[PDB]
Amino acid sequence: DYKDDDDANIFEMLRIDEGLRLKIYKDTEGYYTIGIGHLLTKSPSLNAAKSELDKAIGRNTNGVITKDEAEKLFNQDVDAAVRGILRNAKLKPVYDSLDAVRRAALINMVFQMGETGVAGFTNSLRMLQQKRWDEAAVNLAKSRWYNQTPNRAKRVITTFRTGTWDAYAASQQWTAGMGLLMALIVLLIVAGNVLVIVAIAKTPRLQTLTNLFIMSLASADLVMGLLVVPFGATIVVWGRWEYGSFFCELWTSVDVLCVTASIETLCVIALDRYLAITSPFRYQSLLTRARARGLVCTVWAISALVSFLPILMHWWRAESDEARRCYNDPKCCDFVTNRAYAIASSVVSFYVPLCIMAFVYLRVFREAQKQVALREQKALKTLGIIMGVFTLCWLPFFLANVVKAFHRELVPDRLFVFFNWLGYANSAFNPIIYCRSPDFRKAFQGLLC
Amino acid sequence: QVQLQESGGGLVQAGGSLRLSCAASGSIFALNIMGWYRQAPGKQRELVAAIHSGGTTNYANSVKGRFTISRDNAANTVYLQMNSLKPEDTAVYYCNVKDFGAIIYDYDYWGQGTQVTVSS
Ligand SMILES: CC(C)CCC[C@@H](C)[C@H]1CC[C@H]2[C@@H]3CC=C4C[C@@H](O)CC[C@]4(C)[C@H]3CC[C@]12C
Ligand SMILES: OC[C@H]1O[C@H](O[C@H]2[C@H](O)[C@@H](O)[C@@H](O)O[C@@H]2CO)[C@H](O)[C@@H](O)[C@@H]1O
Ligand SMILES: CCCCCCCC(=O)OC[C@@H](O)CO
Ligand SMILES: [NH3+]C[C@H](O)c1ccc(O)c(O)c1
Ligand code: NA
Repeated sequence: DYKDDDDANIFEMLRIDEGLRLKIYKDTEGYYTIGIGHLLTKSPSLNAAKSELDKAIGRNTNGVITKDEAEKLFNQDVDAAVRGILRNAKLKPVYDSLDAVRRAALINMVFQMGETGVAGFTNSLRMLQQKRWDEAAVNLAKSRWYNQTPNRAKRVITTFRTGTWDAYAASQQWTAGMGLLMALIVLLIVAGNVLVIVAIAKTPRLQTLTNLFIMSLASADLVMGLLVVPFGATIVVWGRWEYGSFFCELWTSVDVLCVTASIETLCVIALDRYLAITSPFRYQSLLTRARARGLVCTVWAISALVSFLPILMHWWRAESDEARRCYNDPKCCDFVTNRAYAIASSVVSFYVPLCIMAFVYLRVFREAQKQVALREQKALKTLGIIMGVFTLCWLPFFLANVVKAFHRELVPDRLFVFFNWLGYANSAFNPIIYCRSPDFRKAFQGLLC
Repeated sequence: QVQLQESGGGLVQAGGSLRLSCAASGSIFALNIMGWYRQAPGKQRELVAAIHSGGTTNYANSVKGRFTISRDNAANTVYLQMNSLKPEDTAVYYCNVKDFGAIIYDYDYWGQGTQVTVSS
């Protein structure tokens, strides 16, 4: 349809605020939608939504549309909002006096809260009408709107205050910046772990029994960098989950799956070396081939039971307004769980493996000083990394995970996500820590030439 | 850096005895395995006696009873007091040391070897 250059700016504004979907999706009420929040129908029939879409677009879309087609739909919604604004004696005086950029901020509010909701801002609207930008920005910052949706409102208020697109220019610079850093993190995890996996499979010297456990670690860390970290990066750079409610449950399960398998494998490796370093002869006899494959299967079976079973059975769901809101919203994929699962998952994933690894590696330090310049220094710094890097990466998260479940207000969501990325970073550190043998080095060099 | 010296090798008649001595210089981690390996012409390398820093032993069952391995208190040396020699024990005996300074893997220290031929 007819596009303008103003029209494209208000399109990119909400593309950032609300997201763009070029395929039919469901909104918070289960209603079929496309584009930037364009309701197709309240009918539960996907074909009926496809008929409404084809009538409006003027093409057999079969549910998929282009960006230009989404802008056609978007501009119609903007025209309707504007016609509403002009019929309302509370919004027309303010609207008529605003420049085009601040005029898009007001339309943004109406898309978020509705015509009636925005008309209740009597005093802020009067201040905007009188071009009292800083005073209007202060008053709006005190709003219920600001406290409910601070990031959205910071961007909109900056638009009222300055009349520029700076808040959205800055958001997009940040988005590309983190996307770079995320892709780098994804590269290190995948490369380092795929390098360890192939080194074991193409070298008979490396196919020992201890390194069979390290293959489990490298595999639990490989799925992390292929499925968990990449999709977890989409929530950071785009502020939303973009893949529907069903994939949020699966992604969350694969997340808890791999984190459980990876840390418990560090626990098995910690036990393995303890037996070989202390009682190497009973070690070589009791730990058979099938027993080593017995532990790894047990680790993964436990990991599936604590991830796919409770999450898909909705046992992990909290029952507050904040939690139920995120569950009904496909665009929300926050890790919000009840107290029982938050503790039970933390114990099975982190706290039990921490206690074993801490106790085991402390006793290796004990029996080393009993049977004594000395090389005890080079082995102590080694233990300091195996436990230091592990603890430093996951301890902040699993402290916040248990606390936040009881006191939701103490752990900010920003800080909570950050602690979870420290743990994500362990999947890159593990191949550096556990594959430092001369056998790996001769193999790594033989793989890269 | 770390070198291990290898003494006690020689030729002896069937039924005699020997006493291999291996002294390892350099610094090593407190938990280790000092062992002896033999390779006869033809057949590949095999272990005879290993001794852990705690005291636990492991003797090849074709070799146990006749052979005894020991460690020195406050000295990085291993002694293989061997008796009742048989002509099937003609092999170069190697001194091996398992270092556990890096906790995740084993770090082998090998030796040059001492020839041992048993006559009749
Ligand atoms: C060595 C390891 C096992 C020690 C870690 C113990 C952890 C799990 C402890 C340390 C501090 C503890 C928290 C301290 C305070 C509170 C507030 C309380 O009203 C509910 C429990 C809660 C939230 C505790 C949960 C358990 C907790 C997080
Ligand atoms: O004409 C307004 C019309 O469209 C609105 O679309 C908004 C929606 O309010 C928000 O949730 C967000 O997604 O942006 C959408 C883009 O239009 C509403 O969806 C609709 O109900 C309203 O009448
Ligand atoms: C080691 C790399 C750490 C990067 C972690 C970035 C997390 C950031 O805080 O994102 C929070 C929210 O914006 C997302 O919901
Ligand atoms: N994203 C949640 C985080 O990865 C995680 C992993 C394993 C868990 O047992 C858990 O509670 C949370
Ligand atoms: Na959701």
